[PDB]
Amino acid sequence: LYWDDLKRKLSEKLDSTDFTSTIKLLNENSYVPREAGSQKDENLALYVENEFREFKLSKVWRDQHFVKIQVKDSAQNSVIIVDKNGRLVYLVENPGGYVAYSKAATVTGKLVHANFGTKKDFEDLYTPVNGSIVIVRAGKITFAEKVANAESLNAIGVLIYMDQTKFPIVNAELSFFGHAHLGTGDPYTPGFPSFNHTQFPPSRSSGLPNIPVQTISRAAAEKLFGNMEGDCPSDWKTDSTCRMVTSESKNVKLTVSNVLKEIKILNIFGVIKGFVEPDHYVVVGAQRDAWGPGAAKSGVGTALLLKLAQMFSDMVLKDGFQPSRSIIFASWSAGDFGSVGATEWLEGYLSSLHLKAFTYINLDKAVLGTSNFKVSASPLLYTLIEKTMQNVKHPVTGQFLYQDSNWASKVEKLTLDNAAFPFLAYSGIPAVSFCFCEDTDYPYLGTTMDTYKELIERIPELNKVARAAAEVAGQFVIKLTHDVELNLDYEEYNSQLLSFVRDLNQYRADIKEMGLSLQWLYSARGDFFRATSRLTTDFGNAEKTDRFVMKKLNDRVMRVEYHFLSPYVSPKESPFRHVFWGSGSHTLPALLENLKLRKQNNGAFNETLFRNQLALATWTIQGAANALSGDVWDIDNEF
Amino acid sequence: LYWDDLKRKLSEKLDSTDFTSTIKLLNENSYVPREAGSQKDENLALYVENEFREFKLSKVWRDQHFVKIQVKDSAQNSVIIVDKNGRLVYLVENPGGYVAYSKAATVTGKLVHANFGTKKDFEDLYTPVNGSIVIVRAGKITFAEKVANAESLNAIGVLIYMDQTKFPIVNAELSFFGHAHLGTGDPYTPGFPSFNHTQFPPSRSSGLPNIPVQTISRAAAEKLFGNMEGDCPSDWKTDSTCRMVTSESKNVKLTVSNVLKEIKILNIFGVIKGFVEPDHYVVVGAQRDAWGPGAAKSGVGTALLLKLAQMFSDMVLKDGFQPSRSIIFASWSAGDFGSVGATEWLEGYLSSLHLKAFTYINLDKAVLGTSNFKVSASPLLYTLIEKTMQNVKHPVTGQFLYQDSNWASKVEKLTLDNAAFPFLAYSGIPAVSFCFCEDTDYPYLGTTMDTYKELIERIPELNKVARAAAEVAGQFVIKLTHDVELNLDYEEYNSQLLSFVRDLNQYRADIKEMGLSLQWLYSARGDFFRATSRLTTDFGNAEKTDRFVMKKLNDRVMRVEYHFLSPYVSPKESPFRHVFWGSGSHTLPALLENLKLRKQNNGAFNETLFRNQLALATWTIQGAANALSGDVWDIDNEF
Repeated sequence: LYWDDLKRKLSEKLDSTDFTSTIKLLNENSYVPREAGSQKDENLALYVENEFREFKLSKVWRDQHFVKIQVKDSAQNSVIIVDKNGRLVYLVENPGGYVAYSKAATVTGKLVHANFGTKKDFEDLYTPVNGSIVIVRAGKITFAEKVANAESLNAIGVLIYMDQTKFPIVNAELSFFGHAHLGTGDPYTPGFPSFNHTQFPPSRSSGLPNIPVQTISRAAAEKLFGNMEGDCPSDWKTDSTCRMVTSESKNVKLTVSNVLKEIKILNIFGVIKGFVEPDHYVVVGAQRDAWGPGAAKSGVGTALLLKLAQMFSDMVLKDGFQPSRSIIFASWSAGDFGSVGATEWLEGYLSSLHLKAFTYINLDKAVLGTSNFKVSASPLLYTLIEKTMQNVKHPVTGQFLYQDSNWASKVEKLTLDNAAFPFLAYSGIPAVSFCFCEDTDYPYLGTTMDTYKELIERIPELNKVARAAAEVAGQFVIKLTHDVELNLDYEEYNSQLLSFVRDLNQYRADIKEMGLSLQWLYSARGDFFRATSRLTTDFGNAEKTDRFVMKKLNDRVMRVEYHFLSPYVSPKESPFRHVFWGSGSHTLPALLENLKLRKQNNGAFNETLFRNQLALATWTIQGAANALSGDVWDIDNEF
Repeated sequence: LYWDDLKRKLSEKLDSTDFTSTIKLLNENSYVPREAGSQKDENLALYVENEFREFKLSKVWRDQHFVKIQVKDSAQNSVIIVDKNGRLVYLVENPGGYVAYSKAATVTGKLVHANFGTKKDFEDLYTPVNGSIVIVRAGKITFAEKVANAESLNAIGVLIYMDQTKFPIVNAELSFFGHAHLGTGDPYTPGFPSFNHTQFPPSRSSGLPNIPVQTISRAAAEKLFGNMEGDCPSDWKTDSTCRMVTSESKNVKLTVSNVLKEIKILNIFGVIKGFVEPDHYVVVGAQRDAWGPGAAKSGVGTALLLKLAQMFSDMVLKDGFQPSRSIIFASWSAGDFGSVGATEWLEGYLSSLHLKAFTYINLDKAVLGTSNFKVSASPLLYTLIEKTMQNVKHPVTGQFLYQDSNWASKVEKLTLDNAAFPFLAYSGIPAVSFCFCEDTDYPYLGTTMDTYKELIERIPELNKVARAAAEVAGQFVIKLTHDVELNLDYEEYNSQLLSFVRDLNQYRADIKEMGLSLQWLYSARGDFFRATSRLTTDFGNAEKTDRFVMKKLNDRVMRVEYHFLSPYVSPKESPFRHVFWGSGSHTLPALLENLKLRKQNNGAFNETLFRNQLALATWTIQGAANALSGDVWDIDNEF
């Protein structure tokens, strides 16, 4: 069949599927407080597992794991205003939720209020946090980062609350759940999978806070500010009520008693064998666990995952759809703690997954509104996102998703808090991640309010919306399989690489003060350009009939993304090796970021570090070239 | 054509090729003191380059490199006996040769004599070297190691001499050239290629001595012993004359003044495109540089490389030989400094070479005698070495190389001083390395006596011998190409892996005192066994006609070797990642080696280190499995 056929079919199938029902079903008390590694969790897990079997799809299995999660200890966590003694005031609050992996301790002192988790940026404010508890709004960044910065400035204890402007929740007595891990997955098995607790049981601090972090209810926040002299700025796009510092007369004490708890995570798979490259998959994932009922955080996703798996299998058996490459749906777990489920899976194929999975889609938080349509992905999927947004019509507006007034669409970078991030920044798998987002992030998200009710009360046509999301997700899959040529934009990296070279030339002056020639970099960038030009050529000259010559090419394409992972840094030390989207000194952006400091004439610039950064970042790119072909044995022997 | 045909052809071609002539030609003053990066060097380089062109073989190019080599400074290096003041006797000697990368310094003190470069083992002798110069025989290990150990015991300065028993050289006034780098290639570009000196110019100590090392003439050794009280043991399979310690009355002073010198290494390639898998090569290398005339150290090799390249090209054009996979001959340079030439090439494809080169043969020191036939390689080439030694007849004895009385032949491990070692321990390419060796190593080897004359004066039928070497090398190539199935013994690793598990079970007691379950290891070992069993099956069921299904399999085979390189250690830190043949704490052998210390009840055993060693070494193997198939997504979801 041809695209139109698959497009048309997939549509009518989408035209007759009740997503709202399943989003509800995944709310019955049978599996509501489906916390990570809970019974409910395990319940839905087996539900999905069976549904897959019922869907009559090919092989479907389970993925067991024992990771250390953190939970609220029998002892109550609390915030209390008190002086250099005598715990005055009422018990401000015994928080209902908590920030996982938070430092298990209790301390007291001054209480500064650094708008939006310091943002690392916001820390450049008047009042110093040098040895004092800090308050921050849940927003621009992740708790992990909020805390991280707080501690980088020598603070202690951090409280996170949902202000009224940012979080228009009627109830101010509401509490939410936190993370706090500056990473992805179990914080004790970095790069390599976990075992038992009995075996390999380190405690923590392996990229974990070391500073108590507690989520606080707006109501509680109110009271805190009540005992603060300072006055909240207008710079902060907020609204009245908050202060900046507690009234000298007295301070506050934070006491968090949480405990680690080894749980058994259960990832559930299920594939749809392909017909020509049966061993090249398209991983389609969806977080299945959640703190509250997480109808949004986890419902819609798993909802789509199921309904989406139900369709393709059907299309394959009844409609004649013959995916040239297999599809593999996966419902991760323990996701509220850093994709711990999906990550430790990846941790499992540390150097071969890219030889298997060529693209990772992600349905998490797919439906949260009806205004915008944010999209984050690897440039390799840029043209797919584009051409697809040109085929899918908004659920509310009768118009197409793609803004016809541009030629350059907006694509966002993947964040530390997205199951897709690990797939791309750690496993080297290109990954997309769409969202029918809103200018303001869903409020009930990390709280017990993520009910199917308050959701649909806030998004009436949730069915049509989810449908659209399930459509863009569907086309991605049909597209990434329908044809014999693996369609990934390995070109977009030429651009991505040139942009780097450019931004780097803005320091050609600094580069000159230092003996650096910066010539080897251009060579790589070029030695790589040719590589892509050949591939881009060989394809054209090859026939979509020589299963052999095509396979040899698609494999090269399939190498592109992975090979941009610094082969000079250990996963055990710095898991996000991707020079472009990773995190670490190996990061390409990190290079410039250090060089920028050169001008500051201070010591902030580590020259020896740069020297290497450049040196390796060069060979990384170079290698990416020699690996992406050049007909092997690249013969630019001159230079 | 069929094997017999190729075997028969290759033979008559070998029957009519004068190897002795070329071994001589590569001795004319046109290129005699062909030191690394010298003019002569560059002369022969262009000779080979052109010869290849003349051979009418396909593409042939050059490989430029700028590495830092160490040379003898204008100031004379010397050893002199002197009391707690001034030289009483005489300046023992002003050594004619030197040990490269040796610490540039000068010190004096006591002089102990630890037979055979301490061997690391021999250091467990009576007299302590705690702060004193040491003497050692050139033998069982490499200078690098000899020195390394000396310094690990806090010694200073090391003298290396060629005793009479081990080195039956008539002349005792003879001096030889050394190495001293505990690694491979330029000691400042570990894992990543080098540049200019102007750019990236660190000094050293990046895996280098830090202790002066000087080669000494037997004559000089005589004199040293002359001023020593101690008496040489019989344990030392040596002969009279040497002492153990200098006569208390006085000590010795070592002064080495060497300087670094950036040179331009020139690797010369040349391939023979294949007909079905044109992009899968069989790298055939041969060191081209040498200190002295190195007729043995470098002559025979390059001699073979050329003559051997001359044949296959001919066979392809005239005889109809259609190698299914391309062959690529390479004459490295700067090899006397740790394969600096070949290594920095590999350094260049840090994560893709294995996708290209599937086996590395090495012709260095191929002919050194006519008694034995030592052979070192990766178990993956075990059956090839075997079946071939069953086809090649000894040059002297009319009988076949293979000892018909056994079913298990002897294969040696690759040493830090063999260009083949890096290919296997760093790039993950299986590599063989034969030698028509002798019970005693060639004496003139590292000295100005490595002439084509003294060679042929010591090996009369050098032609026939070289021919044989050229034959086993030839068959390896024909064999690794002739057929469509990539013939590598990926099974032999099951054994190699079981042997580990076995040796490890001898400590099940220790493993028990520690909470360790050691169960995950067996799973890996097994999860891998199946992997091979499928591959070993899929092959049989596939037809040597489906270029596609075969290519998909051969590629899996081609992954086997590489995937045993710890993906948890950085090449920049520990270049030899191969868990089996590498060097480092990631090494499988290194694991047991630490565990053995457990019983010693002392602190010598680092428990935290072990815990990880095992933990990772497990996932390394595990991964090797998940990468070698299991039909992808290995479904041993239970456990």
